[PDB]
Order: sequence, then structure tokens, then C-alpha cells
Amino acid sequence: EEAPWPPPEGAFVGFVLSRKEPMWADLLALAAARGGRVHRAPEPYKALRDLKEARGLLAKDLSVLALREGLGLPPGDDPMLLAYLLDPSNTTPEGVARRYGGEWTEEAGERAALSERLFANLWGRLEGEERLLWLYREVERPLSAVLAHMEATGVRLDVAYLRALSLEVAEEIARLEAEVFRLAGHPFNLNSRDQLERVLFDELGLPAIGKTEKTGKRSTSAAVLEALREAHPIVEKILQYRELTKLKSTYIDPLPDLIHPRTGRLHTRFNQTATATGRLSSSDPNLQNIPVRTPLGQRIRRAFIAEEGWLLVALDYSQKELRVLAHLSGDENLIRVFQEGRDIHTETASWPLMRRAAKTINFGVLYGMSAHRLSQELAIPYEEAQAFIERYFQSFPKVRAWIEKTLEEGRRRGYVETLFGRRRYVPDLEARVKSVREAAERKAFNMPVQGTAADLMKLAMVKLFPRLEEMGARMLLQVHDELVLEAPKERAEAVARLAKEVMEGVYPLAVPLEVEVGIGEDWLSAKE
DNA sequence: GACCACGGCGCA
DNA sequence: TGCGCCGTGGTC
Ligand SMILES: Nc1ncnc2c1ncn2[C@H]1CC[C@@H](COP(=O)(O)OP(=O)(O)OP(=O)(O)O)O1
Ligand SMILES: [Mg+2]
Repeated sequence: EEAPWPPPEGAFVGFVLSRKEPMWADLLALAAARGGRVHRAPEPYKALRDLKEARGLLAKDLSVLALREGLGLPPGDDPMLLAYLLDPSNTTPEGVARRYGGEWTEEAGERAALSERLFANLWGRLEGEERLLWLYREVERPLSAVLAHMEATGVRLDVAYLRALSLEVAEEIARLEAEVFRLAGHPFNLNSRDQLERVLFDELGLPAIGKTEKTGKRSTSAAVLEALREAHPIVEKILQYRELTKLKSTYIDPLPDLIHPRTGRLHTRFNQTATATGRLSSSDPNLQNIPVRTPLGQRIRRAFIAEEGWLLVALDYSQKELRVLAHLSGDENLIRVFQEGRDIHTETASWPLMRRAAKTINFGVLYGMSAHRLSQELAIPYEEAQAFIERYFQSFPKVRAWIEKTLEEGRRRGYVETLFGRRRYVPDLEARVKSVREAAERKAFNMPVQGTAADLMKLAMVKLFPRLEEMGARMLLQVHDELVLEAPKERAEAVARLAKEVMEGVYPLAVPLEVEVGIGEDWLSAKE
């Protein structure tokens, strides 16, 4: 079985990395498998040149590493993408192998043979699933290539800016900590939620709103604290200390230490097989959760900058998931708001900012928000919130109808579907415990929405990418409903016009897709 | 050194 | 609703 390297063309590849992150990994071993043969390469890096496409489990990763090494080696078939389309709970090679007749090993050879067999079985199970087959060829498989090029490109970080910002923020943090300690009458580890809990609820006269989920301690979460705002001057200082040490410990300090030596840029991983709805995730580091909603957060966004001679182009679908819902439900009054190009969190507010009472709820229909989350996060009475939630479902009848429609059907089939037929199996829809059944219901009806928006965005990236190469531009990040591009300073405005139209027309619905676009020297300014 | 559970929170 | 990462407390 053991044939000499190189392997027959179009064989399944296995490979061992020294660590998960392709951009930081040493390629320990490389092998291939085809026609019941196993070809282990004598020297991994050398053998990498002999490939025309990575084909096998985790193809994108190997391709990202090749790309890092100058080799233009594109990802192709991946048994992982197939498994993920069958059941999005297939997020792992350990899980997938086990499930479809293999064993995820630490040997490149056994991994290559695992890639061959696994693909055989998985691809057979997709014979009969034409909509899932359409997604795999037209969206997923091509997408993996686009993602390999985003991961290899990276985004430029303003290191010295973050260094200086760390020093400023550390001083403020010290001031908040000293204030908190004076109000507490004694020092303690303010990072420790346990010690904090004793201080607030025991030593002080503070009431305890709620409990934590797994161990039932008195919660010191932000929600609980915002309620205790007026109850004591220490609370306010703790809210500020929380925000500052969150942003410092998670972004300001770690990010500068991840610049790659060769490239001088920051490289995330876009996980294509991670979420239950069809969305991408990002890790090592996560760049889909860089701060923005706060002033300190926005100072962190500025750190992300264009290469010298380039600009960033930030494109951003407006009310993406809402528009998807209008199309999925077929609700008249809702479509005739987007078609009239009318403000959504204002024209929905007309059925003062009795208008964020339109936004925070528009968001809270997708998630299945309860009258509570609404009132207690809207700073108004409880039944003032309930009235709002019923006034909304009066204006938009077919929404309620689509939600119930989707749940009934998901009970019978055991799964739900995006506009394109991406599935998520939801088993507890017939659980006999109300809280479990109803939790199942909320992820069941949210999935078609969220996952359809993700399908549209994925398809938009697959269509946009080739147009960018032609124009000398590059795609840097995706944040669920936003894209960040990088273009030569001279063609920025042409690229912005173009990317915008590609995204708006990705797949026409019963409602228009409006995209906002900004250009700037940094991520903050590129969003107008 | 690695890893785990938890509470907590950054973003969409 | 969907993620990934932080420090703390803790095990191995
Ligand atoms: N506070 C929140 N809670 C839950 N989901 C949220 C959220 N904020 C955003 N999302 C999710 C849901 C959709 C998306 C929200 O993006 P935009 O904040 O930009 O809201 P948009 O609909 O575009 O209206 P615009 O604000 O521009 O007036 O991320
Ligand atoms: Mg927006």
C-alpha cells in the first residue's frame, strides 16, 4: 500500500501541524492517499510544491500555510464541508471520522487515508440532496478558497498606538480600583466575581437581583449592576472598571503580540465548520468581536489600519436579518417599509425615541425576546414592554405566522431550513419540559433567518472575491453582515462602488438589500 | 505547562 | 439567537 512520493494527481491529503493555527504552524508531516495507496512525503515542505490543490480534511488550513510559503495552492473538496452540510453539529474531525467510519489520528498518512474513505461515504449520503449539493459546490467549496486568502493576507495593526493606549488605560484602571477600594473600605481582587459578590451583597446592603446558571451564586453581571446603579456609588465605578479591564485584557494587550514576523500583520482564522446556523466564526484571535459600541472600544478600532498607500473599504448590510425575515415570512406591512426605502427603526417606531423601542425589539424578535428582557433592558415597566411586543405583532401578522409555521414543520421533520436548504436538526422541539422545548423553539425559528443571511453573505463573498483580484484589491475580514476590504488608494472609490453593488444584488429578494459603504485609513473611519 | 468550568462580555 | 476569549478558581 505504501507507494513512493509523489502521489497520483487528485489524491487525498493528510498532514500534521505543530499547532492549530496554519499561519503559526510548522508542517510536521505530509502524506496522500489514492487508489488504496498511501504516499508519505520524505520532506513535508519540499513535497508541498508537488501539489496542485489541497484536497481532504481541513483543506483550507493546509492551503493557508502553503499560501504563507509563497505557493498558490487552493483548497478543494473537504469531507468536513460535506459533513457540515448534512448536520451542522459536525464541527470536528474527531466527531466526523467517528461518525462516518474512521479514526482521527496524529499521523499524516492515516489522516490521508481517513480523508479518502470519509469523502466516499459522505458524498454518497449527499447523492439525493440537490439543494445541499448546490450549497457545497456554489457556496461552501469556493468560499474556502476565499477564506484561505483572507487568512493569509491578514490585517495591519497599529502596534505602537496600542502600546501607548495600554499605558493610559492602565492608569485609569488604577484610579477606578482605588476608588472602589475606598468605598469597600478594604482592598480585594476586583477581577474575582466571587470576592466582588461578598463585598456587594454581604458587606454592603445591596440586594441581589439574580443567580448564576450553573452554581447559583448571586450574579454581579452587567444587567444586575445597571439595576444597582443608584443603590450605591461603588456600582458605577465597577461598571467602568469592568469595561476597561475587559477591553485591555482581551484586545489592547494581546493583539500587539500576535503580529506575524514575515508579514507584519495580524492573522485570524475563519472557521467554516463551527456554527449551528451556517455562520462563520473567527479565532486565534477572534476579529469578529473587536470593540465598537463604546468610546474606548472605538479607540481600539482605530488600531486596525490600511497598508501604506491603501485604504480600507468597509461594507455593511443594513438591517440584514430583518430584511431576510420580510422575505421569509412574506409579511406585507413589513416589505412595504423596506420597499418604500423607509427608515426601519423609525418607521417601525410609528405603529422622541419611541424608536429604540422599535430597534431593540426588532432585534428581539429574531431571538424570541420575552416581555422581560424588553422592559428590563428598555428601562420601563414590565407590561409597558408586553404591550409593545403585541403592538409589533399586530402590525406584522405573517411574522407570527411564519414562526409558528416553521416550528410545526420542524417538529415533523426534526429540522429547519434556510432559504437555500441549509439544515439544522432541532430535537427538543417535542421535549416534555416547557423551558427546554421553548428554548429549542427559539433556536429553531431563529436559524432560518440567521442562516439565510449567512448564506447570502457567503455567496456575496464568493462573487465579490474574483472581481477584487482583477482590481488589485483584497478582502480582509467578514463580520457576519459586514466586509472589510483593502484597496489601492487610487481605486478605493471604484472598488467601493463595485463591492457595494455586488453585495446588494447577491440574490434579489422580495425586498431590497441596502449596503452602507465607507472608506478610510482605519477601521473606525471607514464606517463613516 | 495544559486544561476545565464558570461567569462574564466583546461582536453580529 | 449565534459565536470565542478573558481571569479566577481549580485539577493534573
Ligand atoms: N444590542 C444588540 N443585541 C442583539 N443583537 C444585536 C445588537 N446589536 C446588533 N445586533 C445584531 C442584529 C443585527 C445586527 C445589528 O446591526 P446594527 O447594530 O448596525 O443595527 P441595524 O439593524 O443595522 O440598524 P442601525 O443600527 O444601523 O440603525 O447585529
Ligand atoms: Mg447596520
